[PDB]
Amino acid sequence: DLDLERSNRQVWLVRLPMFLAEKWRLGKIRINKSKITLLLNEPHEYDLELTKKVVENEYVFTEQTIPKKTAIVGTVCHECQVMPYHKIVEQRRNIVKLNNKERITTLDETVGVTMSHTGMSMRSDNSNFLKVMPKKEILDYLFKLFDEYDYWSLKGLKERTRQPEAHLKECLDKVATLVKKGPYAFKYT
Amino acid sequence: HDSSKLLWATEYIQKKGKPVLVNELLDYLSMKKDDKVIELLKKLDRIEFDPKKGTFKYLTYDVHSPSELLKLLRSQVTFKGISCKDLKDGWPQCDETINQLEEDSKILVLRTKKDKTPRYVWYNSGGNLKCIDEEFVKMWENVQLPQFAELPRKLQDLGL
Repeated sequence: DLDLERSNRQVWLVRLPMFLAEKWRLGKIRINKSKITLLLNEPHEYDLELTKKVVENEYVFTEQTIPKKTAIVGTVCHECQVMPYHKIVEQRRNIVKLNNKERITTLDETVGVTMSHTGMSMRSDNSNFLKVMPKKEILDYLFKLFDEYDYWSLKGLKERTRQPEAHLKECLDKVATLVKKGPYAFKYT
Repeated sequence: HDSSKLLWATEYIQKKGKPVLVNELLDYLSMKKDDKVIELLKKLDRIEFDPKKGTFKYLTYDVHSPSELLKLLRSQVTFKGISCKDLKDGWPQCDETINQLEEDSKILVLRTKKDKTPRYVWYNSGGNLKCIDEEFVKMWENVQLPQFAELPRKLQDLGL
């Protein structure tokens, strides 16, 4: 249900410097009739150039196959760009060219301690990581499991009855037939 | 369940190994006094039930004589074949009769003399031929046949 609200709204696009833009992440624009500036709050004033006068085929929309809620804002009216105590800003721009990284630290110890911690040091573990019957009663219980379901694997029966497995195998080789193939493979019925 | 009483009754009458009275069978099983077990026993053809008094017969195979063995062999030509279990359960110690049934009267394959010998039940004519000396067999395997059409030419030169 996309609906255009107005589009009649006129918006101006601005390419700001990084410190003031990240600061915006209020002032008063002074329109001087073909030169306009900006008086921020205490602080600098900024001349904004008429970057592109005619700016058609450019608009602004917002969002509230998968259709989503779409709303139209307004047309772009003028392409602009903010231009800039400037010595402090120039010094900050010279100052940003001083980024460095930390160098490799040299362990200054007596070596024998670190070399002792290298190979065998008689110290293991210290950290958890990648450490990971009567036949008649058994027959009656097997017939109860058959009452629950006729088809069961022998291993599953060994995991349900919980007892010595030899006696259970002997109890399965008397009253139940072992199917080896088909969908009920390796199962007594 | 009553089915465990049915299979337990059949395994018990197989432990007996001889026909007994139905009432005596119900008395030997103590608490198994159900008639549905008797009816399911009448429906079972594995243990034949004779309506005269109490008689329970056991089939795999009624073969217990060498003649019946020969007939059961003749009923397997151009088909398949059974195993050892049915014969050794129908008649105790069949391997003795196999050793007594000389020259293709009862064949088998001796595999291992420690695992009851997995047997075999087929028939032919002679099959013995152990009079052939081992030296003649060794001289028979050392002959390398000339492959392709060299053999018919080598036999036409000798006159055969």
